Amino acid sequence: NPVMILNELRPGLKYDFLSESGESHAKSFVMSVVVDGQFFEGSGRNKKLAKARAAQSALAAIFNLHLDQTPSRQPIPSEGLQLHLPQVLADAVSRLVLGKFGDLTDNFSSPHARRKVLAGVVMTTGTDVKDAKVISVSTGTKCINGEYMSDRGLALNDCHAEIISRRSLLRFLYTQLELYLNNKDDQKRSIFQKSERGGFRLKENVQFHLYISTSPCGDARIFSPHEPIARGQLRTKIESGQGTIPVRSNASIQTWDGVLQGERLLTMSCSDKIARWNVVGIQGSLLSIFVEPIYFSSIILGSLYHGDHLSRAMYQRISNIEDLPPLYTLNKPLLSGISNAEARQPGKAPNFSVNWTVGDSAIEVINATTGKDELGRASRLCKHALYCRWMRVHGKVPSHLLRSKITKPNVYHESKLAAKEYQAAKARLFTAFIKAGLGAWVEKPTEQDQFSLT
Amino acid sequence: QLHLPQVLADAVSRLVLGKFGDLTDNFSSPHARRKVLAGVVMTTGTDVKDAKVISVSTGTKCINGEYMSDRGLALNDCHAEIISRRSLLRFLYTQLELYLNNKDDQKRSIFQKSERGGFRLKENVQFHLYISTSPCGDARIFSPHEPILEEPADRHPNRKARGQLRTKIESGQGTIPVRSNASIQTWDGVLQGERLLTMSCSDKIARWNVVGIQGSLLSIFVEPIYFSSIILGSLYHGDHLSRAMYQRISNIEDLPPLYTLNKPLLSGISNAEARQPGKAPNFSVNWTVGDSAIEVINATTGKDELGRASRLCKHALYCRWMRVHGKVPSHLLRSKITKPNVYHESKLAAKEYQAAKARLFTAFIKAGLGAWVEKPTEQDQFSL
RNA sequence: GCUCGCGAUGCGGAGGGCUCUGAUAGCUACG
Ligand SMILES: O=P(O)(O)O[C@H]1[C@H](OP(=O)(O)O)[C@@H](OP(=O)(O)O)[C@H](OP(=O)(O)O)[C@@H](OP(=O)(O)O)[C@H]1OP(=O)(O)O
Ligand SMILES: O=P(O)(O)O[C@H]1[C@H](OP(=O)(O)O)[C@@H](OP(=O)(O)O)[C@H](OP(=O)(O)O)[C@@H](OP(=O)(O)O)[C@H]1OP(=O)(O)O
Ligand SMILES: [Zn+2]
Ligand SMILES: [Zn+2]
Repeated sequence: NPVMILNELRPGLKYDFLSESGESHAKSFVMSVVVDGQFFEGSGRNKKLAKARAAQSALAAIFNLHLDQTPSRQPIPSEGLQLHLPQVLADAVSRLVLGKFGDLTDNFSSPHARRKVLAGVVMTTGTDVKDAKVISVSTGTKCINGEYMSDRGLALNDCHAEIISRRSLLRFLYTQLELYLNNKDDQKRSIFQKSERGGFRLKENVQFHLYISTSPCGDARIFSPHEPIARGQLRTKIESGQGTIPVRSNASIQTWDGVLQGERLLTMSCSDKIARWNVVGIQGSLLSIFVEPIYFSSIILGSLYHGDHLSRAMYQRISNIEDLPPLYTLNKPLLSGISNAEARQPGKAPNFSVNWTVGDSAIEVINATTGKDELGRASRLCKHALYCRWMRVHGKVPSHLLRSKITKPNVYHESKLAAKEYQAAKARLFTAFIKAGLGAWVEKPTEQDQFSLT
Repeated sequence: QLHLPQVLADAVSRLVLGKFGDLTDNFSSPHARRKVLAGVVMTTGTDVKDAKVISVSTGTKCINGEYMSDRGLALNDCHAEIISRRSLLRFLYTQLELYLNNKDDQKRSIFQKSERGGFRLKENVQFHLYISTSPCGDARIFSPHEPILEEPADRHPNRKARGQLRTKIESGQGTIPVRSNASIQTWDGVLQGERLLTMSCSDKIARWNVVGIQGSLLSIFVEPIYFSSIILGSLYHGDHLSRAMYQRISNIEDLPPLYTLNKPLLSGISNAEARQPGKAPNFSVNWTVGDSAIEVINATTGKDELGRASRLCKHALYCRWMRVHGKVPSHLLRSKITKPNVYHESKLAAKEYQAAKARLFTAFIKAGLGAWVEKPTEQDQFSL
């Protein structure tokens, strides 16, 4: 027990009750202790657990760590140890994401903070804790239903939270480029530099770290969390709320006018999409035609972390990949849970994907099941708007800086196909997953990318 | 003594009570704290003397969503009558191993080789289910209280909610209908807070009334075994129970042979079991005949108080099944279907039982009564 | 006979807070 040992070691101790929240199931408590002058805190649905986590924090800092379930450890990053310690980094990103989300919901008061899954991207420029800047914040645990998909790319396909935070990341990255391609003094303010290998790369020691409030659906979550000691397949999401199911690598694919008869559009799980990001980067197709591939250095799970299954889900299950294009590589980022893991909350999921990016005034609330915003308007994150920002970029970029020949863009899918190298790394990932025996990525019909800014 | 239904009813109630008290220090053990008793007794001849208690259990609760095991070590449903059947399965494997011990011993087993292949029950042996109350789902929900004998009976038999398959629902009161909009749960989804669905006990007892009570693994050895009577200690409503046990699905057809729509005797006792005051215990005790003493499982974890798996979980029973399998000649098998030694698959080797299950499933679907709700199949894939 | 909507009175597994009793294991002070 933590409070037992903490109150025998420093018996002259007094804990403090800060605030509460929620009602019914939803109820969250923060308790803060101060032992030897140093302050600590912890969180849980009842007061005794919040105090227990504060006591655990005090113990692990001042004295030492308690007898720990070893799967709750952390795989270290690919090449280096350069942003403080893994658990301290992870706790930092948890607090930062929660902080900005509080700001965006008027300190968790606003009706849109009633979320089931929180995700965020944070950016680190260096070792100092002061170089931390929250890049985007997102919630949501649902997806567009088939009959609300737009052939014009004005409706959001996948509103799962971590996905929405990646798309917000993309907005931030495009704006970073808009900053670079203006007053030529603003280029030292940018996050980018001109790549010697042509195009654009990132300044030294600019790291993006991913935080999800839970283990991402799909393969990273298929375990019994109360008994550690197992196939790694691909899974599609399901039309009924949250959850995923395996694929069949040999049968029959779908259509695009098929949400009107029987055999619908499946959407890939979040663990599979995050392995995708760990091979082809996070910039995606169009943005690759501008910048060198970008990967995350860390992944932080606020709950349901397990080192073995997370590791399998993020990179291990595609060890067998080879023939990686230049600048590409299978990304083995930092995996780490947190200390005060969030607790399960039985009940249905929201129909809303709220999102936000640094520089934006307020959040944006999307109806997940329709893929458009609360007032029927297309998002700032759907395919069409991202194409439009990328077109703003293509206009300003000198053509000798491009990473491929796309100086005549008309439609979305063709501009996508203009990334030879990227789509090559894609094809390598797909054959790596098939030859691994795990499945054939469900390719969404091309007919929703057949739009232009026309 | 050739019985009227009451007689046999009051008898089996008496027996299961007495056995329970014997196991719990004459109802003085702290493990006698219960809201729902339920047992199974055997008869071998119409005389109050030669008929004995196979199992007894207690419990009102089901496993938490995040505690379910991919190794078949946790117990999901511990409503007393579900646990009582699982105890009966333990007794059935013991009786098989008694047959398989030697030929002098075969004489005392309740099975015999059967003409169709495999084993069958000896004539004049049969089983009786007792429950202190009515099973959740369709035989209770509409009147969870005693019938006021002034009050006749259900005055809206034809409401669409009569006979619907309903599921227990995690962190929530009551038994929810299915609607044939029966989108099966996922594993990752349940871990992330989607609530865990478990078919209601009247639904399971209808299922045991079409496919027997031995499940698929045991059916690979034994012609299907059905209850003969269902005795309720309280809340007995004849019309609701008769609907929810067999009558719902009297539209069922094309059952595999030896399977049928078993319509057992339903009876209430003479004088009801009285409401137990206090909080409902979160544990469930279980006892099979020929056991040193009770076992006590925490309902919300599906494991005992020290975290060790139960003599009743999927895994324990798969081990029992494997013990008998290794001793049953390939000629005495009721299915010579080879399937890999992993739990889900081994179940699949029971072709006839899976057929009769599918027939029951469409019987419920076609009656307008919704479609069954399987567990995330990720649960049933393991080995030893 | 039902169905759907809206009321109303009731019936049937989670979470949180407090109060009291008992036992356990440590911890002090005291004579
Ligand atoms: O972040 P997501 O919601 O998962 O969206 C992605 C993203 O689509 P957009 O960038 O057009 O919004 C991919 O873009 P790229 O990585 O290629 O840049 C696209 O990839 P494809 O070009 O392979 O189609 C993929 O589509 P798919 O599902 O076919 O892999 C699609 O996923 P969703 O359809 O789930 O939104
Ligand atoms: O009703 P229970 O006593 O809880 O056990 C049953 C039993 O599974 P086990 O005997 O392996 O524990 C069923 O299997 P059979 O005995 O009929 O072969 C299984 O059904 P399936 O075989 O159709 O999977 C069903 O679960 P479900 O129907 O939801 O999958 C499961 O009941 P629980 O789900 O409540 O454990
Ligand atoms: Zn997801
Ligand atoms: Zn029940």
